[PDB]
Amino acid sequence: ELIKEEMPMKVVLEGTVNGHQFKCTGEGEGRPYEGVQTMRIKVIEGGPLPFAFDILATSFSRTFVKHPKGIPDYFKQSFPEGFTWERVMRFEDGGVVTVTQDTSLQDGVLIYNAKVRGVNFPSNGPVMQKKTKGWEPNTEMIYPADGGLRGYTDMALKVDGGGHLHCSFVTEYRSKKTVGNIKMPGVYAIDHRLERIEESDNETYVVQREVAVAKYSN
Amino acid sequence: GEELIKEEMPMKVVLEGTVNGHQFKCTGEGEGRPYEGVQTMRIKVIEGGPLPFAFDILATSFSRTFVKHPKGIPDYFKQSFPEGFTWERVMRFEDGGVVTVTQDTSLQDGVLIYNAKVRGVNFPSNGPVMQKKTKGWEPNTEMIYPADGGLRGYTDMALKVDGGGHLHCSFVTEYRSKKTVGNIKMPGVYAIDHRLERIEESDNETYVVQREVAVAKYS
Repeated sequence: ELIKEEMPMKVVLEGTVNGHQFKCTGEGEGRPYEGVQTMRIKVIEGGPLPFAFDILATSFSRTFVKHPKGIPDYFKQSFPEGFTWERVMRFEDGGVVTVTQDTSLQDGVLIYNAKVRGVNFPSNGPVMQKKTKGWEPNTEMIYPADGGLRGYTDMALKVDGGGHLHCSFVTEYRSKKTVGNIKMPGVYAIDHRLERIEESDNETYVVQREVAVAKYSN
Repeated sequence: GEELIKEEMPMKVVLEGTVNGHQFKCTGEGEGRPYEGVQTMRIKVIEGGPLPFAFDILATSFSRTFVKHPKGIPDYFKQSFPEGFTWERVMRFEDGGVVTVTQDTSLQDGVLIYNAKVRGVNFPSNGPVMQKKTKGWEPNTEMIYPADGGLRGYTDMALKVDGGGHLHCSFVTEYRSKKTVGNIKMPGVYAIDHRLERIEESDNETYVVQREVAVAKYS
């Protein structure tokens, strides 16, 4: 109900990848009930990144998922308190990313605060060499748990040449709402497509749009 | 498949890896009762011992063939023979430690052959694991979901710490049959109660004996 038909965001993401420190800010808007959102991102410190921005792209938004009538919306129900998500991204080439994020709501604005630690990226890998060309459309599996959701996607990062780099994404979503009932969903699936709209100054500025739609699985 | 899994089976295991850049190799021999859900492993750290970390984070990577399945729950694991199955796991500790695991289970001349590669990273130097202040895992429940011909396993584990605390760890496991031709009867959602217990250790944990009880039930 505090999640309006049109909602704006402000995001701050910081971390280390291999040893390289950076800080990013974003502002954006979208239609949480239609499942669309756009983000304007700046690398404000440590830019240009000596690695593909694609490994950060997925860490800038699950409030903006179109849920059919019959699938309860864990994300939208989490307000005003919001929810946290924790992710491990396991790259086939040996790279690992750990992500901690806080989603909150302040004065009608969604506030995202993400911390990121990447380690063991092959210095010769496509990521550290910036030879990546975006993520494939994909589907995330959602499994309920004691006061939370578990998220699984086998993701494919496109490489120069037309190869893919395999990466398992696995996420813990947890409401910060501890009192009052959330209606829990069963298992379902979220088709998500993230597309880069625009980049400049060696990827220190990026515009991206995500379209996400929930569906019945089993 | 289920015919090749006898009421007693032995196993042999190689486990190799790196934790926070420290390299090691472990071998194991053991045996168990797959339909009763009991198994025992005698493990040796044969290279890079004593480990500058708690064996407990490796313990859990040394066996789902040995899970007591009631008649009504199809046993994905026993059905996967003689090809056997692979499992892939992420263990995230609340204190930042992360372990990535790849394992190959195969059957050779009536012996189960385990091969595991382990990659630990971001264990805090001052944390209970790197400080070897752990006292084994709590009994816990794994949720099993079917996923496109494989299974996904989710446990929220608790590693006991010196002084009565716990270090909390999420486990995600992708299990995948190497049986590509032939049909496997897929289970629905179910649960596995699993208790891993250290029986015996010596020589600064370069020799460890552990037993696991694992029993499937409806969810």
